[PDB]
Amino acid sequence: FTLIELLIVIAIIAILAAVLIPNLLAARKRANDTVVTAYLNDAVKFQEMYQIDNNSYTSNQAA
Amino acid sequence: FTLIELLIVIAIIAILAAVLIPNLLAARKRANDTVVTAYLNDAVKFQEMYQIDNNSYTSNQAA
Ligand SMILES: *[C@H]1O[C@H](CO)[C@H](O)[C@H](O[C@H]2O[C@H](CO)[C@H](O)[C@H](O)[C@H]2NC(C)=O)[C@H]1NC(C)=O
Ligand SMILES: *[C@H]1O[C@H](CO)[C@H](O)[C@H](O[C@H]2O[C@H](CO)[C@H](O)[C@H](O)[C@H]2NC(C)=O)[C@H]1NC(C)=O
Ligand SMILES: *[C@H]1O[C@H](CO)[C@H](O)[C@H](O)[C@H]1NC(C)=O
Ligand SMILES: *[C@H]1O[C@H](CO)[C@H](O)[C@H](O)[C@H]1NC(C)=O
Repeated sequence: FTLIELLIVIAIIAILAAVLIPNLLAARKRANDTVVTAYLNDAVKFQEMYQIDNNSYTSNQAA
Repeated sequence: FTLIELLIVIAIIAILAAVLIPNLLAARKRANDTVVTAYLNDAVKFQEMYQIDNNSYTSNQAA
């Protein structure tokens, strides 16, 4: 094992470190939109439950 | 064995001593950039772990 093999190893590490890491921001954006969609789907279920009890929809989240 | 053979030996030692030693600074530069790259790749893993626990990224290294 010699300095030229070790420079090749360092060079290839620099390549793999650059390319094998995903765009984390783009991944989290799509997960975050799923949270919003899921929370609105829940708010919709609870608007219908409030409608069962009160014959009207809520304007306030605490209800 | 005589003074002329010994002067040839000294002359060739002076040559091999000059050429067979690598640029140590250049080698260490590329290893040092690997340390920085590796430490930032770790800091990135830990930013995602802090995001798992806190729903936000850290601004401070101690976290
Ligand atoms: C939903 O609650 C809102 C505050 O959280 C706000 O009060 C909205 O307006 C209502 O005001 C009172 C109830 O607080 C009234 O008797 C009616 O429910 C309603 N008034 C008007 C102007 O409609 C309430 N819902 C909405 C958007 O009307
Ligand atoms: C990360 O910690 C920093 C100090 O280590 C600094 O405090 C940054 O600013 C925050 O300040 C407090 C927390 O200490 C706030 O409640 C917020 O988390 C944040 N303030 C602002 C202005 O955003 C903190 N993160 C960053 C860069 O916001
Ligand atoms: C929801 O009900 C709780 C009690 O069960 C509190 O009265 C709260 O204020 C209610 N939310 C609103 C404001 O409608
Ligand atoms: C990390 O946690 C340790 C305890 O496990 C200390 O509270 C330390 O201060 C923390 N770092 C910061 C400042 O977030």
